[PDB]
Amino acid sequence: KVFGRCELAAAMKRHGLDNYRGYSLGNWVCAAKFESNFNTQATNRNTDGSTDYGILQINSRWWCNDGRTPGSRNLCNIPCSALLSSDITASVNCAKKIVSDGNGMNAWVAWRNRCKGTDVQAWIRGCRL
Ligand SMILES: [Au+]
Ligand SMILES: [Cl-]
Ligand SMILES: [Cl-]
Ligand SMILES: [Cl-]
Ligand code: NA
Repeated sequence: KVFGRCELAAAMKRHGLDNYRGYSLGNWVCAAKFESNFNTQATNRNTDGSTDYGILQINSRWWCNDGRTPGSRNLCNIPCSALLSSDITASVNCAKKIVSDGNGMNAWVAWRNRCKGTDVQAWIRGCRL
């Protein structure tokens, strides 16, 4: 599913992401924009053999199991495929654990390079929330 900008913002809020670990909703919509262009089915292989999955490109190196990333962990205790669902509950639940890991949203490199410090509120502009 390719979410609309305000549609994803609404779903992220409902699942409690707005202001989770102090990050406003626009930060999360911006991270999703640059990580997956709002597509829940996005997958991208990393050079180390791991793979990033879903609207927030969660890496199999640490967070989910895909059966093909040797020596990795599955900290969100889920198959990576669950992160490609039309329903973003699993991605949100795992993102909450990632962002609590110590480095905040810097775990998402597109967030650091393309969202951090910008006017992230623009991402939820005009949305009925
Ligand atoms: Au949802
Ligand atoms: Cl594996
Ligand atoms: Cl949803
Ligand atoms: Cl932080
Ligand atoms: Na893994």
